[PDB]
Amino acid sequence: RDKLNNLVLFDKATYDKLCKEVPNYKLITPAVVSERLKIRGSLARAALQELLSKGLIKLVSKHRAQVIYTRNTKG
Amino acid sequence: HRIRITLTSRNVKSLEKVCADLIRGAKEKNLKVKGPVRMPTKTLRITTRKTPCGEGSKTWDRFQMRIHKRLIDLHSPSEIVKQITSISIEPGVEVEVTIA
Amino acid sequence: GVTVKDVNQQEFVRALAAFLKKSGKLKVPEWVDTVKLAKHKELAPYDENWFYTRAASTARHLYLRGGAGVGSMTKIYGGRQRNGVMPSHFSRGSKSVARRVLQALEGLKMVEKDQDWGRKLTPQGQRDLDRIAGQVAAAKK
Amino acid sequence: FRKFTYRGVDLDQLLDMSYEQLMQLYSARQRRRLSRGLRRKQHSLLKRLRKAKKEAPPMEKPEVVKTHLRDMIILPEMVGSMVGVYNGKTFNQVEIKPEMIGHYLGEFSITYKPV
Amino acid sequence: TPDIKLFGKWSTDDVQINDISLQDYIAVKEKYAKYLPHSAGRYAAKRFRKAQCPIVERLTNSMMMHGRNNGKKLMTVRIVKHAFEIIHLLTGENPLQVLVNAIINSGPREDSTRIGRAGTVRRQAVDVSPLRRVNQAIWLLCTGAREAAFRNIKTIAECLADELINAAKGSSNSYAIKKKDELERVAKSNR
Amino acid sequence: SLVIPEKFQHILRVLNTNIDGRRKIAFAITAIKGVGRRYAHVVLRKADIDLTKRAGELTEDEVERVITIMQNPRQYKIPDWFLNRQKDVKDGKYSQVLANGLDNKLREDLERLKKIRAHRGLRHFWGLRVRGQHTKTTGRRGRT
Amino acid sequence: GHQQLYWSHPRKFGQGSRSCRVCSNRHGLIRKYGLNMCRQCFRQYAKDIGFIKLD
RNA sequence: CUGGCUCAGCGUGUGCCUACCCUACGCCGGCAGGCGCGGGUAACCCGUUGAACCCCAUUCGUGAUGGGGAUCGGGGAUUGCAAUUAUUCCCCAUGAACGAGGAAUUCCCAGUAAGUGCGGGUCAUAAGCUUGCGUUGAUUAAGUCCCUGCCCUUUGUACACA
Repeated sequence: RDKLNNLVLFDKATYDKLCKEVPNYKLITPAVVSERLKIRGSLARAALQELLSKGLIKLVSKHRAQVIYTRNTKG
Repeated sequence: HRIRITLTSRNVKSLEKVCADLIRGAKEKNLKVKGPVRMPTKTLRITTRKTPCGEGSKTWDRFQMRIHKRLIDLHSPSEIVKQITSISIEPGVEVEVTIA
Repeated sequence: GVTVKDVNQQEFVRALAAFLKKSGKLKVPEWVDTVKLAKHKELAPYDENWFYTRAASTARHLYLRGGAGVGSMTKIYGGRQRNGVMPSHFSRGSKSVARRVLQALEGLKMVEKDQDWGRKLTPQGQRDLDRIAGQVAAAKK
Repeated sequence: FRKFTYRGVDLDQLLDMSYEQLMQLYSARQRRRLSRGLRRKQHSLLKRLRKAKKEAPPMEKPEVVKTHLRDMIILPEMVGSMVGVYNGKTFNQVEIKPEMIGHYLGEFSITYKPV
Repeated sequence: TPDIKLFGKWSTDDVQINDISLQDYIAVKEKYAKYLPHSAGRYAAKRFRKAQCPIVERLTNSMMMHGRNNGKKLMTVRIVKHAFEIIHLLTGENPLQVLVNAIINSGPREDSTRIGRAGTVRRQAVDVSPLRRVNQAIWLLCTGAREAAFRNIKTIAECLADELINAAKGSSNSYAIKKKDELERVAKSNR
Repeated sequence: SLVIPEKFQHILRVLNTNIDGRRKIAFAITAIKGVGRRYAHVVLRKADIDLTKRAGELTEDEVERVITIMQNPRQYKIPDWFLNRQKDVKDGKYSQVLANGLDNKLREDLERLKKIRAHRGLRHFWGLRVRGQHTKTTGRRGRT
Repeated sequence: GHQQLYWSHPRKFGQGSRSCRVCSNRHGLIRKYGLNMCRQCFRQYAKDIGFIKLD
């Protein structure tokens, strides 16, 4: 039938999407970012940890099972 | 003087009458009594099958046997409490007078 | 005023293990790089400097309850012996690891093998443990 | 066809060996087996198997020595004998080449059938 | 806080159950205002004692199912907490209000059943009680989020948020509303 | 750091074995028949190799040296009780076995016990259960 | 030796070693609290030893 | 999966012939184990029985995968007078079907179902069984004779070893 092959590391244009897009989403989770960029949950987490430490997305809660961020406020 | 009378019995009201009798005897002989300290009851439990064969529904028998332990500590020279404890014995309980 | 029980006991092990790695005078054995931590485990520790984490854990357990041997440390670090197809059972921790961690905390003057068996905590240790508790409280305040 | 070897020991060096070197040589179970004690109680019959094997003929194959044993380790001392090992019903006529060393004397029998 | 009891950090007051029928069998307001889903219970003691359990606890109870997760209410409480965070982000409403709306929209009105003139048999249509409405509403959106999460990257907290948002909307995309409309259709087909 | 580097070894080859680069290195080198997760992790420890990288991202010199580590155990201070062939009947040398070397020794050992006519070898010939399992109701997909 | 063979076999353990103190057979023995009475013989004499069906 | 944090209740324990007890603690060994001195005939010692699930923090990322661990190879300990047709246990390696299960069918309504581990029995060695114990802890129902059973009243009879 059908199979899923996500990226272990970013393609140039996929990272260009990530650097442009995922700070526009209201809900930022590694599972959401994994589906929305065709990337393994390991890549999703590592990328969103970059985005946070960089200082771009506002984290709401961390937990071993569930890590949730949002787009930072406007004003 | 510090002497340890322990009473080990399978029946309860037997043990209670012996505990009462030794307090009565102690307070009459005018010596300091430590009241009947009740150690936890030990319930010897054996559970077997009922049927001698194995051609029935699996029904088990739950056999129990409680054993009760009291002790009274007194401040008395051996003799007078030895003669208190040499009278009024019944078949149920068992006596131990410990000196040291 | 701060003591060990006032602070989060999770990050206290991290703080002591970090302090004891900085000291780095802790007689660490050479089979660390190849060992499995209990027979009930399948893999080796994911962390590479685990010895100083376990040394922190052992030390704070001797703080809370003194007079612990190594058989107490094999017990306390028990888990599930997942027996493949048979039912799971409880299994103890490793004797050699717990014993050499206590002896590494004895090689350093932080424990004291007290009378009535086992290891107690030494005045230097309790002073050390309470001071870094104050450091942990300050960091989280 | 190239002359095979135990652990790293020539077959005649196995032959020229005391029991404690032969212990450390073969596998764990058999080390314990011989370390437990010596054979003069029940294994008075092992002293008899020693006797029977070490009573060998001139340059011609030895007489088939029957055995009511299956719990006997084959040492270099007993290599190259014809023996009947008891099936309960039958004695199984087999020779014990040096490849049977450190193996149980019983471990050459079958009892049953495939339909 | 001696006045208001914010559920973790969600307001009790300013949540209204619009439907008159499901109003008694939904506990969210003023006396069932509690900090945690977790509690002792004794709601299986007598018949309609169950109606007085906070709907958040009713959801927390119904969630822990399929054998391997029988009696893990702490794990279920953290799932409901994460779901309420995620609902608030994507929606922007009171998560308790969105849940209450999803309960109303998911509960069926009519179901098919076997009746009498005893001899042969007959499958006619009948009503569902306001308790049965809320009972089946909770079960539907719980099993919807459950089976959606099975063999998937979308975590149970995200799948619950999806079901409760889409069911509160009345989408026909949530398993809740899909199955509701299947039962009401069959109920019509033989009434 | 997180974008695909050039010369990302997508398909590595370690002893004629098509190993993936996409898998993490500790769980990737266990594709070889004779190394598990245990032996993989301790070797990627013994060779000072950072196991935070994928098997696409490591360098060719690091693949060479770690293959020398896997074949040569005691030259890099690894225990004797860790090996899958310990105190062999022939050489008496405790030595680890790799990909095809296992299949060599396995074929030899089965033919060995078969020709010396041990009951264990006889059950292996008949293809039955050999460690003394009850086969009244088990191993039926085996014989159709 | 006949007398070296008659009771030659050792009995330190197994159920051939221990015996019912009443009927002398080797199945379903009660060994709890040092009873050493087979389950049928136990159940027969149980009320005389002191054991009582309460619960 | 790897660390860290944290809480039980029932028991049992040195033997008649009978040999075999429960174990703390100090060293040795990665591990199963070995040696040393001790307590206990037990609300006294093992013991405040630091149990598991659960909890917190990582690594994994929908791939018959770090799921699952059958089958098989090699070595090492313990029990025994003796283990091959592997007693058991440990260490490395091998990695089978199995993607929620057809007809049919079982048990069950509150600290219950279920998940979870700990004791007793058998026991030189010893739990995938059974008999008890606590820990986490629900959905549904407060109804009926539709199904399967058994039980009654009325009625009919030339049956009564029915």
